[PDB]
Amino acid sequence: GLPWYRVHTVLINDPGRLIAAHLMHTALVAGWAGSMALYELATFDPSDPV
Amino acid sequence: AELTPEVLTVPLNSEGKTITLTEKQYLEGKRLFQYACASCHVGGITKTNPSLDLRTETLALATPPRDNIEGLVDYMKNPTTYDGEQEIAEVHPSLRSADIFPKMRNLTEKDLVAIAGHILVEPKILGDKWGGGKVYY
Amino acid sequence: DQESSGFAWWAGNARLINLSGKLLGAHVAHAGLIVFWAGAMTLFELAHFIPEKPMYEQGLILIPHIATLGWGVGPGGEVVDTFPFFVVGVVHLISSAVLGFGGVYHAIRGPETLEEYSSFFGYDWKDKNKMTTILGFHLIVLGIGALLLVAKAMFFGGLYDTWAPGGGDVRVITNPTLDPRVIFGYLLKSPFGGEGWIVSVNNLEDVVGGHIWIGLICIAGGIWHILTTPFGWARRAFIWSGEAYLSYSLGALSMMGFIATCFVWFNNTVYPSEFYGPTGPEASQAQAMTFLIRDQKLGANVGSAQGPTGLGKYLMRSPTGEIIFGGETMRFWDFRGPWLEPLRGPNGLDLNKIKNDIQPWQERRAAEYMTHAPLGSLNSVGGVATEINSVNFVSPRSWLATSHFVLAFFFLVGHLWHAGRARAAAAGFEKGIDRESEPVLSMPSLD
Amino acid sequence: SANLWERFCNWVTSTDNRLYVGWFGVIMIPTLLAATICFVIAFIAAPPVDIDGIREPVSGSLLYGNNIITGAVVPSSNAIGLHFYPIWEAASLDEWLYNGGPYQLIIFHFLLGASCYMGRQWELSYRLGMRPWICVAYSAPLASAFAVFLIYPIGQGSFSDGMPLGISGTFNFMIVFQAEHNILMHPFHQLGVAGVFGGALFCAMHGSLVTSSLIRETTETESANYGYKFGQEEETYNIVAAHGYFGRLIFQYASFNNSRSLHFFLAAWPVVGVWFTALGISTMAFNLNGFNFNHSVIDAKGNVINTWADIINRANLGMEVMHERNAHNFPLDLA
Amino acid sequence: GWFDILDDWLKRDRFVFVGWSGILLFPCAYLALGGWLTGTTFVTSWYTHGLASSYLEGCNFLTVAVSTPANSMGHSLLLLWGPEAQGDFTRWCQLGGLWTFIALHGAFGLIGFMLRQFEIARLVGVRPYNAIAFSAPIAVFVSVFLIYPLGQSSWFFAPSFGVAAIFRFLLFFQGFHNWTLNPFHMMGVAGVLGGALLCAIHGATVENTLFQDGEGASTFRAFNPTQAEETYSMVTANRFWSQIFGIAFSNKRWLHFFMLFVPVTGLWMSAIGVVGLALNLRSYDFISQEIRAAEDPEFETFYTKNLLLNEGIRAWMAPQDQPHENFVFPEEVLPRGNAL
Amino acid sequence: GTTGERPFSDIITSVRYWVIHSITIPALFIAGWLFVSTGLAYDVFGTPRPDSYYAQEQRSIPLVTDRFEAKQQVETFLEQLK
Ligand code: CLA
Ligand code: CLA
Ligand code: CLA
Ligand code: CLA
Ligand code: CLA
Ligand code: CLA
Ligand code: CLA
Ligand SMILES: [Cl-]
Ligand SMILES: [Fe+2]
Repeated sequence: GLPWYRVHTVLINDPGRLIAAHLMHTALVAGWAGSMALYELATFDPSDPV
Repeated sequence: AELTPEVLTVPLNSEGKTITLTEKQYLEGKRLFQYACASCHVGGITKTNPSLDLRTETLALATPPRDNIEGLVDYMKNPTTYDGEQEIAEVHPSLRSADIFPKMRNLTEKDLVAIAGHILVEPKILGDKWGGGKVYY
Repeated sequence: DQESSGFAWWAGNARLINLSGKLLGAHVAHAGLIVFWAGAMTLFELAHFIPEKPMYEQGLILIPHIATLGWGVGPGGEVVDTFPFFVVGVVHLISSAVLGFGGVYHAIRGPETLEEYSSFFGYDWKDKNKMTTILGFHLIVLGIGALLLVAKAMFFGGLYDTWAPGGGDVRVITNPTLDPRVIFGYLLKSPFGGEGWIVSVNNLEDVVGGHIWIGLICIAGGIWHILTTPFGWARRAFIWSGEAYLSYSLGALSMMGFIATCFVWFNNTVYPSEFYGPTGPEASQAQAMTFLIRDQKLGANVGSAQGPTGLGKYLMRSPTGEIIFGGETMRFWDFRGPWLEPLRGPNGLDLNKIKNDIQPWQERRAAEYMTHAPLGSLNSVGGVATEINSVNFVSPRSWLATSHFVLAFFFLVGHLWHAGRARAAAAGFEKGIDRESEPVLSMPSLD
Repeated sequence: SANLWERFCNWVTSTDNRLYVGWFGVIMIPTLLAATICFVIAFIAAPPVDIDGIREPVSGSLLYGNNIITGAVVPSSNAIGLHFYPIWEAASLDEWLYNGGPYQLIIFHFLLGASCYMGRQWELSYRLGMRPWICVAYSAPLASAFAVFLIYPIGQGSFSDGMPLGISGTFNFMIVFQAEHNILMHPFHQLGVAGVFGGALFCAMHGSLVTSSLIRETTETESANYGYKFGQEEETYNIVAAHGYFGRLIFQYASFNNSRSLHFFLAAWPVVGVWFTALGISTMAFNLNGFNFNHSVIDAKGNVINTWADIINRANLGMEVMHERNAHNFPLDLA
Repeated sequence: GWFDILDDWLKRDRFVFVGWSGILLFPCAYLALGGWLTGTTFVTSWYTHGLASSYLEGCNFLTVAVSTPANSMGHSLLLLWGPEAQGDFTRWCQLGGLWTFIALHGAFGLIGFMLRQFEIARLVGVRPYNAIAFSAPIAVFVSVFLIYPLGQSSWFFAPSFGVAAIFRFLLFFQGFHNWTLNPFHMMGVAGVLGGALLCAIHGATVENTLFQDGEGASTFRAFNPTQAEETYSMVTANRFWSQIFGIAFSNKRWLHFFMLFVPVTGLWMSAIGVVGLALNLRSYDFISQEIRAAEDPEFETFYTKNLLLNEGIRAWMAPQDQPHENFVFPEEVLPRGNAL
Repeated sequence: GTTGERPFSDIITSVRYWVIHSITIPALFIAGWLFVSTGLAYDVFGTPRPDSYYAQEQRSIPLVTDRFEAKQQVETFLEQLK
């Protein structure tokens, strides 16, 4: 059937699932941002800005 | 930026007197220097004894002084050690040993003067390069 | 007669595979070019040759070949008379015209084939007898030649022996080693460090001697082939065709090309450092010599001097205990040479001779060879790749060795190529797989 | 039994073996198994090797502080030079591993086998009724290994100067080479990179041209590869459409239309180029190095006017002046 | 409409196809090649690198080059009519204006050329895999001749157009970036070296697995320019390699795509590696190695050895390779082994 | 297999061509020769003549050290008889 590098072509004309995927992407990018922050706040030292 | 006769004015003898070479002698010397010296004295050094170079100053503190046409010429006929306390014509090319160093057979007093002049003119042009080794290449 | 409906243009000479006559013109015209070169080159060399100056410093490779045979030279390789050089050069140059004549003739006038215009000369590739016989003729011609050398050395003058007792000089060999145990011993010698195989010959007796054996053995086989046919195996083993024979001779030259490369690079005897330059190991040895000599004069005790690594600045030991020169030069402890031998003892370099038996001629020999190592650039600038322009020089040993490795190599390819073609030509598929009967399609699947 | 040996010879030469163990194979298969097994063991557990013969062991194995990129099998000692150093030439293995014994056992067996590998690449071609010469293409990469593992050492007088068996060890071989021979300024090397660059270029050329001019037989959502069946009669691409395109890219007569002339060029170019590169290393093994244009252009007074050729010399001096720190005792590097 | 007539004319099948692309390609492509050939013989690099760089001065085909601008210029585009040259031509030449000329022009010339491929492909109606492939050479030029110097102090550290002038770029990258030890460069060579293998191996495999379609030995004429049967036994080739190497192709469509992939992927990786060298984010050292080498003076790998070679390269080259820094390294500070 | 252009082969063979190019080709040649031999090229490209790299005594290089005042700085370099 579809080669591994083409599995996402399954959306080329399915506006619904195209929005559904992309929504997931944004979720991950938003998710990463939030949690990458927490990682820095858990390790950043404000004791000296100089 | 040229080889003016001003640059070709090198000390003839110990008593300050000088001689002025010509672009013909220079080139000729340079050619002869390659023919019988370059082999071991390429670029003013000494491959078979790096401690003694052809720097004018080095030749000045030699014994006797070899930093003038007369000096170098004498050397090319009867070579000595840096203190002059020993003749080395047997393991160094020279006129009195042309049988041992064929390259020195052709060489006539005219040729000897050119080679000597070359040795005094090069450092004038190249400067530090002439004396030093790979460091200055 | 022959055109595109034979072979392609760029494969033209293969259209002569079955035209004995014309194929003779080629070989006779070709053999002219070699004579032409040898001659025309010798005169070119001599035309530039400067007597009072080393041969290796003048880009000569033929005049030193003549010098070795004891011609125009004397004490220490001193050039006495340039006439033998001029002679050998002009003679060849002439014979090139003679050969060249025949070549051109046989290739554009004479019979295009030989078989009919004389059945003696005409031949058949598959004629196992004609082949073994012509081969037999040549095996004799080459055999006489091998003796032509033995004659020049023993009767007509001698050869240049660098090992000469009184110091390098033309010497008449009148005692050729004929002892087979010794002669053929060389062939059983290792080709690695130390035991050097053929390249390890170090005296003219063996050289002259060995050549006597070859001269005979060769003509012997020359007669044998005239009077015989290949046996059974000899026939069921080889391929009998015009190409196959070529190939066999191609791989043969290749192999000889490699052996020649190492001979001119390593051997001191049949390639005198007096005419050619100092050998690779010889020059590196000379540096050690030079500086051990220098510093020793400055009051340094060479025997106990300790270098940076704690190995021995000037002198150290080889893996088998012998005293050798120190430094990177430890790799060349297998070097032997006239100038250096008088310092060697029964255990290698003797600390006593080194301490007070060093002679001036050795000091300047070492200096000479040190400042004339076989290092140079394509554009002929002697020294290390970082050197400055001034000394225009590249050791003849370097030129010879490289040229002949390239040739030797390409010939081994030539071999493979013509041998691969011959095997396919024979069996008959050197032009493609039979569309119909495709061999592979009849074999079970390995999958 | 039709005759044991007769059978033996029929099996060996058999074209029905999964892997064609040939006659050359009979020498190949054992030599290559020795080389690989010794290598793998060396590279992982071998102890330090005094490569420069100056009692200054260089460890190049994993278990002794190395990683894949740095680790290597170190060349035999310089004290050994070109001498043959088989295990039975050492008082013990301990001595053999210290003098870089493994190196020789590997290079000799490999070079031997890799040659028979070529000999085999002929044999099978013979037994299958196909034209030879494939083995002649493989003669280029082999002739390099030879040049780098045997020719250069013979020329230089020692096996310690052969290319090491490792990543970083190879970079060492290169950097030093350049310093002592100025290879970048040598015709043979340039032809080599021409062949290699060109190769990759043409490899991309053909590759693209062909794949781009494939006859359609596949769906819009089906691998374009399936449009080919192993054992086809006709071609799988429009070599006339390919030439049509490429002929317009440059100009008609500067384009191939003959698949046979195309593929010959495709093979000839790299092989010929690499042949020269191998002859480069094999030529510079006798100190006939690259062009030396140091202090060529000088002005009217005699001053030295530098060129890029000079800037290269400085970089070279740095390598020269710094390689093999403690190995030199004298002025000129003649070894 | 004139447009369609302009089109009509351009897309006309001539000897040397012009096309819309040509309006960009030919002007640049010619100026780039022209500028090089000009500088190569006439312009100097004295005021820029203190180097003779043209035939007119005595340089030969190897030592000639169009050297980069001074380090003072910075990343200046160096326009003929810009603040530097100020409309003057001779000055422009002496300030290495010809570099950004060749660079920027040739850059667009490579855009045009790929566009051409794209345009000609479309017309001839073939797939654009010749265009995809050509992305690799673009990436290289862009990253090395533009992106790289854009990360450094100036154009001065970009590779100068010339034979020898490129060899120092190599040596520099070794000495300063230890480029050979970079994972991306390695992939690079793996692609080019391995790509030059596929080229050779496939070519030979075909020429020696051919069917006989003629009665001559020179089988070149024996080829059908008009398709039909496979000109070589794909079935025999498979069996050959399947027995000599253990692995073998069996899908010309894949075998040919692979040949596109390998060298194009290779060149792309080598590019990334350089894009990082712009920020000097190199793959210079292995920390675990250095720490042990510090504490333990007897630990020596072929890696440590190399780093010393770099030190020498940097110390002995930097003076005349970076004039604007007015370097002065006393003989005593110059790192050197024994005797040499 | 063809386009409008007149087959090179024919042209490179037409006596007319040579009657034209025997004049044209050498013309361009002698021109370029003169371009160099008259010293014009040196001025068109600011390329130093063998006697114009350094001043007699100076051994320093005329390195352009600042972008904006470069042209001016270059002119001054020609001043010291460089
Ligand atoms: C490769 C060497 C060679 C060979 C094999 C031949 C062979 C042949 N040539 Mg020939 N030829 C050669 C070189 C050679 N030629 C050269 C160099 C020339 C130019 C001078 C000619 C000029 C030539 C002509 C003009 C003619 C031939 C002809 C012929 C054919 C008739 C045979 C014949 O001439 O008998 C000749 C008689 C002999 C057997 C006596 C030769 C003895 C000589 C004088 C001594 C040679 C000494 C030798 C160099 C040293 C070997 C001795 C050593 C073993 C100790 C024959 C096929 C003829 C032909 O075309 O007919 C079909 C013919 O007309 N040749
Ligand atoms: C703008 C973002 C973007 C988007 C939306 C797409 C979308 C698409 N691309 Mg694509 N592509 C992009 C950028 C993008 N590409 C870039 C920058 C490149 C050059 C590197 C490519 C190169 C490319 C190729 C060569 C191909 C596609 C194909 C496709 C289509 C099929 C996708 C597929 O099934 O993958 C399958 C995906 C996986 C199963 C493998 C992913 C493995 C990756 C490489 C590992 C890395 C994962 C990691 C999380 C990525 C981090 C994201 C990073 C950017 C921050 C799809 C429409 C294919 C198509 O045309 O089919 C006919 C196709 O062949 N693309
Ligand atoms: C509710 C809306 C919202 C808000 C207020 C923010 C706010 C913020 N986000 Mg954020 N974010 C959101 C949604 C939002 N996000 C979503 C939905 C996602 C998932 C996709 C993310 C993913 C995300 C990440 C991954 C990160 C942030 C970060 C940040 C902070 C840094 C802001 C920054 O510099 O932006 C930069 C803004 C740009 C990238 C400029 C966009 C302009 C583009 C280039 C033009 C687009 C072309 C345009 C169409 C042309 C037409 C224009 C026309 C007028 C000409 C900031 C607090 C960063 C942070 O520090 O971590 C917490 C960070 O790393 N966000
Ligand atoms: C070693 C060099 C060499 C030699 C000796 C030959 C020899 C020969 N080739 Mg040949 N060939 C060579 C190189 C050589 N080739 C190369 C490099 C190529 C590739 C370009 C070819 C391609 C080639 C083809 C395609 C063909 C031959 C053919 C032939 C044969 C017929 C000669 C001929 O056609 O006369 C033609 C006569 C002339 C046009 C006159 C040529 C002028 C003469 C021969 C030279 C005179 C030499 C000198 C100046 C005068 C000396 C006189 C003095 C002694 C007094 C002949 C045996 C043909 C063949 O197969 O045989 C039937 C043939 O078809 N060759
Ligand atoms: C092969 C044996 C050989 C050897 C070892 C030498 C050696 C030497 N020759 Mg020499 N020579 C030879 C054959 C040989 N020659 C031949 C056959 C001729 C006739 C043309 C000459 C003509 C000749 C002359 C006229 C002179 C010399 C000189 C010299 C000396 C100086 C070397 C020189 O400067 O090289 C420099 C040469 C090169 C750097 C050129 C390299 C060429 C290579 C082989 C090209 C390889 C490219 C390849 C074939 C392309 C094919 C690929 C393609 C098919 C795809 C040197 C001792 C000179 C001398 O004696 O002065 C002291 C001198 O003036 N030779
Ligand atoms: C160079 C000229 C020459 C040529 C071309 C030939 C050619 C031939 N001779 Mg021969 N022969 C020659 C000179 C020559 N001979 C001389 C001078 C003599 C006198 C000693 C003989 C004596 C002779 C005899 C007595 C016989 C032949 C036979 C044959 C034929 C088969 C040989 C064979 O099968 O070898 C292949 C041999 C092998 C299967 C053994 C290979 C093992 C080799 C020898 C050792 C490994 C080689 C190694 C790589 C080299 C390293 C050097 C080594 C010393 C360490 C063949 C046509 C035979 C024949 O058919 O007669 C008509 C035969 O019986 N010859
Ligand atoms: C069409 C192909 C082409 C292209 C793309 C370029 C591109 C370029 N050339 Mg160029 N060049 C070409 C052909 C081309 N050239 C030809 C045929 C010649 C020989 C005559 C030259 C000769 C040449 C020289 C001598 C130089 C360049 C340079 C340059 C570069 C900078 C020039 C620039 O700033 O442009 C500016 C871009 C424009 C003028 C485009 C404007 C288009 C708009 C739509 C028109 C609007 C006009 C209107 C009046 C504006 C109203 C606004 C109002 C507020 C005033 C640039 C990369 C310079 C360079 O290399 O520096 C390093 C340089 O010195 N070129
Ligand atoms: Cl090192
Ligand atoms: Fe193909």
